[PDB]
Amino acid sequence: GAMNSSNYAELFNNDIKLFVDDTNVYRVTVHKTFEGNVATKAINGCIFTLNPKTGHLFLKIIHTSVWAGQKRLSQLAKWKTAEEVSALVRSLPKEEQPKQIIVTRKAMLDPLEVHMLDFPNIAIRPTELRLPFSAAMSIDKLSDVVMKATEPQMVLFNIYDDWLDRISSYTAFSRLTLLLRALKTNEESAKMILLSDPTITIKSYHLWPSFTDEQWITIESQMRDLILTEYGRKYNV
Amino acid sequence: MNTVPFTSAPIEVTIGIDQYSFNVKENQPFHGIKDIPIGHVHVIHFQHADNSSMRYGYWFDCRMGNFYIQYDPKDGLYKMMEERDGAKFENIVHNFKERQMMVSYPKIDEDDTWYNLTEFVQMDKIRKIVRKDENQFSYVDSSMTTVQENELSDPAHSLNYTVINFKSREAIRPGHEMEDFLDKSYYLNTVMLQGIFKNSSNYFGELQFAFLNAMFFGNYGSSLQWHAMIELICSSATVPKHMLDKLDEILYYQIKTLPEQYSDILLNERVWNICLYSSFQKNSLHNTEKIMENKYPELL
Ligand SMILES: CCNS(=O)(=O)Cc1ccc(F)cc1
Ligand SMILES: CCNS(=O)(=O)Cc1ccc(F)cc1
Repeated sequence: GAMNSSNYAELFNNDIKLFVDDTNVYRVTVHKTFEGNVATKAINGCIFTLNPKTGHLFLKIIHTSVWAGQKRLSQLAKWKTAEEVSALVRSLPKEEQPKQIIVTRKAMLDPLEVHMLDFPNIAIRPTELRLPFSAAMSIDKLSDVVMKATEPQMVLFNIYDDWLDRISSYTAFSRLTLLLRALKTNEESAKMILLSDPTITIKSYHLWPSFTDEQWITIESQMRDLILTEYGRKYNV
Repeated sequence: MNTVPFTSAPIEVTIGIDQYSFNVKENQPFHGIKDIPIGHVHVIHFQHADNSSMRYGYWFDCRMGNFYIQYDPKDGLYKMMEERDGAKFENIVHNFKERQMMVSYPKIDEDDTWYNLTEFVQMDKIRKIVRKDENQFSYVDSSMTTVQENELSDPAHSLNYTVINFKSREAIRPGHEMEDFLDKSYYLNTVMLQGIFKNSSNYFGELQFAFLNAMFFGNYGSSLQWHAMIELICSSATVPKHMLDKLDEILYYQIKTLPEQYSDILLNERVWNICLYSSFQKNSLHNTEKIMENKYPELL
């Protein structure tokens, strides 16, 4: 059934699984028209499909042309997500196909189940975890590839950089979710933490800075402070 | 007007005949039911006084044979049987009528209720859902499971209702996933009406047969089937106008006949609220919506 704090280590076992987050698929700016009405303008989006054990990220870029002439876009976006995830699964060799797909929002369950009828043995699961994957577009290299896209495109990344050489998947996921939670709660501050220091480069082939083990401890502490702080500035505590 | 003669009534029992019912005391001189209208299927059903568990009964059509009830003390139930000797049977019956040992099917002349509940129900079609090929009548009880229930255990004792499953390859054309799930017209009109059922008379008949088994026996799988068949029509944007008009009449008489005190268990809140207020056909069931709103506004 649902994925929560109790069965949390299941994410790091040897059964292939993917999280799917659809938050950033349909993105708009809201603006005034010449007549003083309100209209939306779509901007490019992305499906965030992540293997939490290996860090492999399948970033399917959703170009605004997919919305042209379509109605009820927020509903369509869920079905388009499910269509693209199904197409990704079919494209993978059998031994790489997931045994479970965990959707971050329960409204993805029926669209994905329907698109995966041909795969009765792949479990489609919700989660009670409040995961911060919406903040993926605060990672500069991911935002850049999405905004520059002129056509539908899939781009592959490892969201853990080389961290798995030194830490376990559990610890790598914990770091990722801490970074993304910080970026979601106060993007400007989080990005200042990550990059204020101009002596730590981000490698061309990486997403995050090249911190030593000790520097990661300081970084992680600084992100925890930020999250608690903002939780202060928010609730006045 | 036909008759169903009883050898006797050895155990106290409430006997239903269609929408009517009456109590018979242990060893009371009861010898059956006369004046049964020809032209419709009928159901004769039983609930024992000592064990209200297991309502059970028999669907039959007197045009197909001479049928009588005799209690079996070994299996502990009232059994329907066919007598093949037409003359012995006419004789036992005329005798019981002369002794006035029978209840009369108590139909009011103005009243079309049973016709309206059984318009597309016939004995031959009933046997395609409930199987015992050696008898012309069909036994149903409260506990019998449906073929679909058995997929999610005795096959011979099952109601073969056509499996309806909205998240199934049968319901969903490859490449039309969103379209077919949000608008079930292709599943309704092509798969079910043109392919399996063959016409709306057959679809309406299974829908009606499902309701009556739910109402008379508390058969849970039949209730599921009735609601699934309603939901499949209501969730289709393209339905022939005559089917919508007939469905409104069918459901109206079903809601009208339902015991007020069984609405809680026999009516699915989600399906009815979806069908009456959210579906493509939210505005096409005027008679059903009016009776539901005036009789069961709590559910909604
Ligand atoms: C008891 C056996 N009799 S019988 O064989 O003539 C069939 C029959 C039985 C009971 C009836 F009320 C009517 C017909
Ligand atoms: C595919 C099976 N169709 S059917 O025509 O037997 C449905 C039906 C069943 C029972 C009835 F009393 C009337 C109709």
